[PDB]
Amino acid sequence: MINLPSLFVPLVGLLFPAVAMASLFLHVEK
Amino acid sequence: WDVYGSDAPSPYNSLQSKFFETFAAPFTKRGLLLKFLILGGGSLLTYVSANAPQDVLPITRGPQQPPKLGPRGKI
Amino acid sequence: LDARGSKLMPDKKDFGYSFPCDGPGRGGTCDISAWDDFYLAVFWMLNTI
Amino acid sequence: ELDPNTPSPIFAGSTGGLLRKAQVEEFYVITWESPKEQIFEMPTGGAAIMREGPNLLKLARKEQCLALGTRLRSKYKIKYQFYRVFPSGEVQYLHPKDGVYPEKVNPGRQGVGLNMRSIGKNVSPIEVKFTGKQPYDL
Amino acid sequence: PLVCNSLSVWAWMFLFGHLVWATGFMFLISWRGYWQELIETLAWAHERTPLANLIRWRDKPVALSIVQARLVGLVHFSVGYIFTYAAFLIASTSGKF
Amino acid sequence: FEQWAKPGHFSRTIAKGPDTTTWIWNLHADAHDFDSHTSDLEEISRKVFSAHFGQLSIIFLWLSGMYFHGARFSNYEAWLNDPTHIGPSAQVVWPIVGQEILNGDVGGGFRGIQITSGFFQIWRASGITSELQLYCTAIGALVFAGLMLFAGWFHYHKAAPKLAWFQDVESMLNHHLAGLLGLGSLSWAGHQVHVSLPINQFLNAGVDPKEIPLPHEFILNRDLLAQLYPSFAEGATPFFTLNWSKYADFLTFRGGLDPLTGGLWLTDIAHHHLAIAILFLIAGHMYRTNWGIGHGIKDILEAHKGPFTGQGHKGLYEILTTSWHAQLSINLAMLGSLTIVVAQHMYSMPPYPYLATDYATQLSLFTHHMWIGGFLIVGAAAHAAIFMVRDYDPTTRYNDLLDRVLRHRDAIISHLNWVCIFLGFHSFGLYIHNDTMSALGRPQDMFSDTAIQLQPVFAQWIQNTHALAPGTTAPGATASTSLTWGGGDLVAVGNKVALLPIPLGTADFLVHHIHAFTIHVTVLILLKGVLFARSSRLIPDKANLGFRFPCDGPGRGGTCQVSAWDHVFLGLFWMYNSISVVIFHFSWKMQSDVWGTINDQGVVTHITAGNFAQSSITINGWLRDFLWAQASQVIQSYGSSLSAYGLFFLGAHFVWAFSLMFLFSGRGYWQELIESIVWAHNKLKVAPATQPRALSIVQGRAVGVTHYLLGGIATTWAFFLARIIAVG
Amino acid sequence: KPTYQVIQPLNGDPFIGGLETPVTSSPLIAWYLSNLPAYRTAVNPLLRGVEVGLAHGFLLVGPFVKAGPLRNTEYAGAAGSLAAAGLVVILSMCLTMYGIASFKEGEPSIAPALTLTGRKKQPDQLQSADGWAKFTGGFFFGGVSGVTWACFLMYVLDLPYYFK
Amino acid sequence: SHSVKIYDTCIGCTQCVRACPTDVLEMIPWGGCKAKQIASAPRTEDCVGCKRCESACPTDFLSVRVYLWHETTRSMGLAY
Ligand SMILES: CC1=C(/C=C/C(C)=C/C=C/C(C)=C\C=C\C=C(C)\C=C\C=C(C)\C=C\C2=C(C)CCCC2(C)C)C(C)(C)CCC1
Ligand SMILES: CC1=C(/C=C/C(C)=C\C=C/C(C)=C/C=C/C=C(C)/C=C/C=C(C)\C=C\C2=C(C)CCCC2(C)C)C(C)(C)CCC1
Ligand SMILES: CC1=C(C/C=C(\C)CCC[C@H](C)CCC[C@@H](C)CCCC(C)C)C(=O)c2ccccc2C1=O
Ligand SMILES: CC1=C(C/C=C(\C)CCC[C@H](C)CCC[C@@H](C)CCCC(C)C)C(=O)c2ccccc2C1=O
Ligand code: SF4
Ligand code: SF4
Ligand code: SF4
Repeated sequence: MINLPSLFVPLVGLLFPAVAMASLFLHVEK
Repeated sequence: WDVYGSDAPSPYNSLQSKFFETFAAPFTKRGLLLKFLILGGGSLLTYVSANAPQDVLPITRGPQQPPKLGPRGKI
Repeated sequence: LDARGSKLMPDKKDFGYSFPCDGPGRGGTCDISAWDDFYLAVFWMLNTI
Repeated sequence: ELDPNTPSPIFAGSTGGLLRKAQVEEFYVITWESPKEQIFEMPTGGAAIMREGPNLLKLARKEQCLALGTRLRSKYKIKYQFYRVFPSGEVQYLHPKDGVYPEKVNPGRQGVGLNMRSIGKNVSPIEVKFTGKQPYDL
Repeated sequence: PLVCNSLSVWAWMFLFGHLVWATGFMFLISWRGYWQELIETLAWAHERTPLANLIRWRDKPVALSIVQARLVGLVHFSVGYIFTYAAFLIASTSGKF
Repeated sequence: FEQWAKPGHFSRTIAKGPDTTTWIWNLHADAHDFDSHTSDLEEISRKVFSAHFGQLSIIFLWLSGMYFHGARFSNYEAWLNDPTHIGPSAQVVWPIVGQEILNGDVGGGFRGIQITSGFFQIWRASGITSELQLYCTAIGALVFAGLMLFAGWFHYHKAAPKLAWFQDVESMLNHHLAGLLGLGSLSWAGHQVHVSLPINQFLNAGVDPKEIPLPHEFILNRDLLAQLYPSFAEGATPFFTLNWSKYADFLTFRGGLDPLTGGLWLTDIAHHHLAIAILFLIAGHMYRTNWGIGHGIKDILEAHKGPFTGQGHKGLYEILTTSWHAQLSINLAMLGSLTIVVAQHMYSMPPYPYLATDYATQLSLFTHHMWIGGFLIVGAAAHAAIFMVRDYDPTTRYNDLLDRVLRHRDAIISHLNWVCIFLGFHSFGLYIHNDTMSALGRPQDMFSDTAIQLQPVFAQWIQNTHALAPGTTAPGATASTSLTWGGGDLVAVGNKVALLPIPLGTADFLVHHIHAFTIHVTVLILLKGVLFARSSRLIPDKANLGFRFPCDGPGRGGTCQVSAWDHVFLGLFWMYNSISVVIFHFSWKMQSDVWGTINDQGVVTHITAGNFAQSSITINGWLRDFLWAQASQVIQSYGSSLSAYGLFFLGAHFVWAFSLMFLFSGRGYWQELIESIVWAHNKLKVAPATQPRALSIVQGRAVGVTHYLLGGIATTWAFFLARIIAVG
Repeated sequence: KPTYQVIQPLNGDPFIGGLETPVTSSPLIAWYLSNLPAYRTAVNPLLRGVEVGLAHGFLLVGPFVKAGPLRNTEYAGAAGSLAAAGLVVILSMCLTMYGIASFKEGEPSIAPALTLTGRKKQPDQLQSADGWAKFTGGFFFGGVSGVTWACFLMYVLDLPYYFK
Repeated sequence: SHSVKIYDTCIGCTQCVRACPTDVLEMIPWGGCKAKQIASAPRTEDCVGCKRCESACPTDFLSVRVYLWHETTRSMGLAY
């Protein structure tokens, strides 16, 4: 059912880069 | 005769090698299995705190005080 | 232009475009990239904007 | 607690030169004979009591050495020596490997001395487009 | 000191441009071999102090090529400077026209 | 003899059969200095009080102006009589091209530019009165420069003079105390009682103008002062043996201040200046000299030891005796706050009559009198350097307390470095929040007074106690030691306000922790660069480049700004950021929340609002309401007499500006240039031979320093000014 | 008892600049830095830092309430350990992305032999991958509970720190 | 790892290149100048754009600089 699209923003700011500074942490230890 | 010490400072910690340990545990850990609880970890609150109404907000409804989305005009 | 070589260091030709400054070298050298003239260039232009 | 160590070098405990984590990726040592305990200026600060040996003391930036060899130039003093020294010991030293004094000049000292450009001829240097084998370098 | 109404932002962004400008300054006026030297004298302190001792760090903290230390002078700056006038030229006009 | 130049002077290679412009600021940039002179004291001691000379002959050359250009064109008389409304003026200016309006015409029958910084208030303080008078003291002090500048020629010249009895240091350190303070303090009392006290007490109502008891009186015969505060004035002074109690009358610890016009009591300033007068007369004999009474010179200091802190603080230097540089930090950090001390003091609790109410100098003054202080200390210990890289000889030290530091570097500096994040980084990083929390951040809940409150509060502190302090506890004195602190026991005068219970709180353990910050990461800059400076853990050997010395390696991947000379080249900037802060906090307290006006129903009315409290929390609040809420003063302010402050920070903003061009810029870039043009002259044969090279690195970390650092000052003095006066 | 190791630095060769004073090694109970994972050379993760976790979690019941958002409010006095678990779980990652300054893949460990083990050269690299990461099973297991144990129990205070 | 390229004539010294910090200095004997001497680096691996190596070192056109690209914990200097 309904209410959102917040789905995106807690990503694009919250986990996504949490995963940027995560997997290229790296680039070094990529 | 031995001016001691510590040096060897206090009993080698409690009969506690058990339950915490092993049991539960998110554990084994890294490389593979880490994401395994930092994937939920970060899609948890997120995901489910990228909703739950209806509701909980800061709160405000029914645009009036000399009407509004008007005037007046219409519905 | 003359950042082709100069005569200060008549060989930035080798050196290139993007060499970070110089050091005390015969008190008479510093920030010297033809790059770091684009640096300064991008100052006066945002001035001229 | 206490001993081995027989330095002198000496001034005791402070931070400001030679630390914890470079018993690995290099280390560097220095030898000489010490005219008197004849105290002088010695990095972290102190003043060191020179002694009747030594002269062997630890210090990582071999930077610090010649400096100190010549540091030993404002009380009169002479013949600095250094070494390396690391896991597991070996090099790393110009005085003496033969103490060739960088100045002098003497025996057989090698090539590696300079561009087919006796410089003036300097310009746009386009003898390059993806050199391979071709220069990497000179 | 009452509220925000609808021109709230640059009232933030602007002082942003008015910060984010500004500190494209340290990098700029504050050149190079003052950073290492210092960032040693404690790249060091946190190499001694127990409990947070077992932490040796994957590579090894240095200060910044002098170029850079003129670049990020340029993209804090301009970014600041692209900012504000940026937010002003807009702010301005939604009040007055 | 001798002399004269001509090429070559002291920078060994000066003449050089020249070759290039840029010597004319190697000389202009060596010239005074030493070692690029010599510590050979028998020709350097005999420069320092040579001096040291003129500076006075200049200070004289000074003051002898500030009465001629007082008493050749008063506002002094044409006002004095009437403090209150109608105020200062010491310059009126020739009628060239529209100078005029610059000399206002607003001072009581006087055309002229209005004047900020007491003086009127400094000379209505003693008494003097009559222009033909401290004009009879304009001449008192101008030749009176002469002879003091006739000391250059006195010694040195026909008299190569003495280090033998310069080096020693006991007569002078005793006599300054006694000697030439002690000719003073109390021999201002004879003045402050007889001259000063009553030509004020009887000013304090009647005595309007011209019949003004020319000080001429009140010597040999009393009767009149006698007719005033008594003392029984026969020819026998009681307190020769303890009738003290009587010759008192007019000097019991009165504290507060003269409510018939602020200042504070002259009935409260002989007891202050014959006690702190004579300690300095007696306590200015404690050292050796000749006659077997005295102390260690240094023989005291090595007196004591301590295990760690070892030897103690021992055998305290022997150039500390010798010469300047070694010494030269201490007479400055000291003198340092000894101009931030008198500052946070003066406004803080008024001297000479007519301040508290005033403004345009219960501010103005306040500053400068804090620049000089900041300036002075925040460039005092660039003398710790030089010294090590200089005046320090072979040895005197190891196991000295000194070395105990130079060892314990890296891990003394260091543990400041962090405070200097926490303290700041996050305690300034703290208006920020409440911006992100006023814009974004809904009063709902954040860091201000009815906010991150903090209810009663913040106290008080203490101060307050400073207000039970005179009613018991230090038995008396009078009225609460300085109205600024205390409870609600509240005064003023002159319609407008004077000083009152200036209550703190949030807005107060805020800000502060910035001066509280700053003067952390403004020292250690300083200490980092004061300790490493000669031995730096990363070019380890410095005394191998000089004091200034640019940087060094493009190697080690980026060695620059290593010198303390350049640790000082930004040692400053911040001060300016720190002195040229702090002033600020001040001028929005005094005002908005201290200055007043009067009306009546219980209601003081400030220059601006009790705003501040919650519209100077958030960082911003200081441009909302500290700029465009002000500046109006100066923004419009043309065609008038604010017509200079509409004319300064203009060419003060440029010349904050025309810094970065020399300071952000390159240096090789510029030299690289001054050919190109060269072709024009040369080919067309004109061209120099002092080969016109382009300004030496250091030299241009010797301008965007001055220039920046001329720039954002005047500016703020072009500014803060004209605020005060009409909404002043 | 007879004075002590003062002046003459850091043990050994008067030139190894870590440093010795009190707050290095001392009677007044350096003892600390030696029963939480601190010094010793010690033993075996989990039961070293499941202590950190255990302790480290509730340590934040603080700046998770009057500080931040809602001081005291609805939803509510769940203060103590809100997302305070939530805003661990990266603190509970972070050092599980650390695993680069520790590598091996197994833990013997554990006794020691005779002989000795924790062999005469520790200060440094004993610890490993699948050699440290089960300390990480601690702090996190410990974090939560380190959080959660401050919730279920108590919240109109009591005499807990009095000193100590 | 030291750069770029740097050039002939001087030595002897007694008034030129006598002061690299991190060594990087022999002096071969070689035949050309007014007694015998050609040089840059019997080394360049200890150095370090210690670029004080021409300040003491004349002879005409660029004469010392750095180019470390790789730039190395040997001569990026940072030990600890
Ligand atoms: C071309 C020409 C010219 C022009 C000029 C001009 C146009 C100028 C301007 C400029 C600008 C555009 C700016 C500037 C300004 C100035 C200034 C700015 C000055 C200063 C100063 C001073 C000396 C001061 C001091 C002080 C103090 C004491 C402290 C406080 C503050 C103050 C500032 C007050 C001339 C005439 C030369 C000649 C001919 C031609
Ligand atoms: C004991 C100890 C210690 C201590 C330390 C201290 C004392 C402090 C610190 C502190 C700190 C360190 C603080 C901080 C904290 C934090 C907080 C209070 C919160 C926050 C934040 C942040 C940072 C974030 C943001 C976010 C989130 C959280 C989510 C996601 C994303 C975002 C962005 C939204 C030492 C050093 C000795 C070492 C170790 C042990
Ligand atoms: C502050 C400063 C430093 C020190 C630089 C430091 C301490 C950098 C430390 C990293 C900071 C803490 C990072 C903050 C922002 C970055 C993470 C942003 C880039 C991230 C994306 C590209 C991923 C210099 O080394 C320097 C050198 C020459 C001239 C001026 C300066 C200078 O001003
Ligand atoms: C412009 C500039 C120069 C060149 C500036 C110079 C050479 C100063 C000019 C000196 C004076 C003004 C000579 C000009 C002529 C005057 C003496 C008087 C003639 C003009 C009238 C008053 C008659 C540098 O050397 C430099 C160095 C390092 C960083 C930045 C810079 C920089 O920005
Ligand atoms: S010449 Fe300038 S930028 Fe280059 S290394 Fe030296 S001070 Fe640094
Ligand atoms: S670098 Fe110095 S020593 Fe070598 S040839 Fe040139 S001038 Fe001579
Ligand atoms: S970079 Fe220059 S100073 Fe450093 S070793 Fe090489 S030639 Fe010598």
